[PDB]
Amino acid sequence: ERFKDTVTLELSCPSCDKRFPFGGIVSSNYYRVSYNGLQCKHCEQLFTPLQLTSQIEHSIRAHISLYYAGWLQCDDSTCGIVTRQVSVFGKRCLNDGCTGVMRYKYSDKQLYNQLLYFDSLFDCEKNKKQELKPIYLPDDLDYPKEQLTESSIKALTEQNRELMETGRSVVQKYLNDC
Amino acid sequence: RTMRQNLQEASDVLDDQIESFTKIIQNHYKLSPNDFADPTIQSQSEIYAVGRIVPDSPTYDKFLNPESLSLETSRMGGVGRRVRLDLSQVNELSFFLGQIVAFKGFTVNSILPLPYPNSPVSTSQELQEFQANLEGSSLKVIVTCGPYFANDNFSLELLQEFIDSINNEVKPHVLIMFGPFIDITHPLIASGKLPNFPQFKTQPKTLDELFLKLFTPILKTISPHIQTVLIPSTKDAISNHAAYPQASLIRKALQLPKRNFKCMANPSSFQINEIYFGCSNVDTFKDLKEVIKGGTTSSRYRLDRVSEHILQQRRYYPIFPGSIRTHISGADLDVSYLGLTEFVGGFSPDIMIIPSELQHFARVVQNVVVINPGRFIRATGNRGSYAQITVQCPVYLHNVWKRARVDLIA
Repeated sequence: ERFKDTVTLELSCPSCDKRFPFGGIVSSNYYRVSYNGLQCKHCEQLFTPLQLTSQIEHSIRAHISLYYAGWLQCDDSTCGIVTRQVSVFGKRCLNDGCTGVMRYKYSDKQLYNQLLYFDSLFDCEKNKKQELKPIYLPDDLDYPKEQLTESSIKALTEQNRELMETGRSVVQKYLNDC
Repeated sequence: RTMRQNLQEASDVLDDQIESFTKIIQNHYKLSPNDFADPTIQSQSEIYAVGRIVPDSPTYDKFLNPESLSLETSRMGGVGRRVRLDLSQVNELSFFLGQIVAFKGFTVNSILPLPYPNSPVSTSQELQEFQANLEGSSLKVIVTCGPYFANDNFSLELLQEFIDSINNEVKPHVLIMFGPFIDITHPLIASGKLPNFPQFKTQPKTLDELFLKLFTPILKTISPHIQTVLIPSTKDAISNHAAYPQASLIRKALQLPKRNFKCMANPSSFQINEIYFGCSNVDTFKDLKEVIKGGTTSSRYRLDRVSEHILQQRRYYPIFPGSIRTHISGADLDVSYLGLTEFVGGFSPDIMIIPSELQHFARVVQNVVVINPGRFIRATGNRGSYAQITVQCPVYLHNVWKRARVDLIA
């Protein structure tokens, strides 16, 4: 339930520029975690660690920047305005006479959950237990054609431990700071 | 401090801006609080009022004019109510969103200008020591601002050329370098199109490691005799505090030597000898969008008007809500800590440095030297610019403006 409203980490392939969601060591028609790293299925080129982590960090920072834009939203379903204006009474709505309560539209709970989701993607124990959130609904046209086996995931996760941990450290840079 | 945003606390800060200016106006013009009243309600009598310039609708058009502004009152002043401004009886004005203003008048009859903050002073003893430090000769301070490499490569060849020049020819006392160093919005960084570096034995695995392998070895070559100050941007990949005001970088983490590197906050204020510097690394000069009336106001230079707004507002980025780049980046104001972006001690700086993507400039405004050094390199890889400050060797007002020469050098 914690990650139900988070958004996917979208990676772009350095060689061919195809964009895709990265869901951990899980099935996908776009990428493969092979024994020598993350591989793009369209062009077969391997990501280097810096090619992966620079993108992780870039997404994180896009989220953190959106969060600091400070958009607010009103409670009242018959109003709903979104604004960056903050009244000197913060919770008070700026619509003449509206009694709804104003709340930061990117709450710090949501941000923290988004970062914890990113962290889960590079968490070996969670990858191995297959506890990550799916990147695709069953009716999605890109639902994966081949399912990975448990034993492939175990092996592939240990083979890529170093890559995972380094990807994970980039999320932790911002999670301890939160 | 963590990544928390608390609405009550943010609103406290915005309230306090209005109240503190209310006291500055009352002391400067020697008015009694009984002369101030709530402008949001009808009266028969002219009143003085202080508030924040806000749009007259909370979901407003990008482009404002003198007929579409309101004044927000403090919690004590008018229960925080906002009232539309009638500016028809006022021929000359410059306003912007977030500006704190004082009026007599809601129909404005006159604008009470906010007074300029005081300048720092020094004792004769202190000025004599400073005179001895320099051994007759003049004070030299060099100022640069990122980006330091172009958009389509990772060359720091220009920075190396520059370092050689300052070490062996210019020989300044202090070098101030503003980020971004590794800009998180650099298009190759953003897209992850990061190449193999054959000149590194072990490839970096993260952007922090890319800094250690790319910048540190070149920065290390700056002469130990030149004190070097680093001030970040909220776009610095190497910072883990991506809001303004922004904590300083950690020098040890950057593996830069203690002998001559200091990491400062964004913003930060400091003295070099007697000269007070105020440095801030959000682009106020690009971002401040004035609503203007009057031939005399419009015939003035935009950069003069904007510098005066900053001096009057006593904070380095007075625009609120802060600007947004549309999501990619922004001012990223951490509203709860806007306090730290106010002029330290209530003093106006002698020199104010606020780098901008606009063309480099150095200007004297209200006896303050205002400097934009420009970007060190252009996106295409062509030469950018930097600023050289040379100040004649010196209670007393520093009159830095009378003694300082600022060159903007390719």
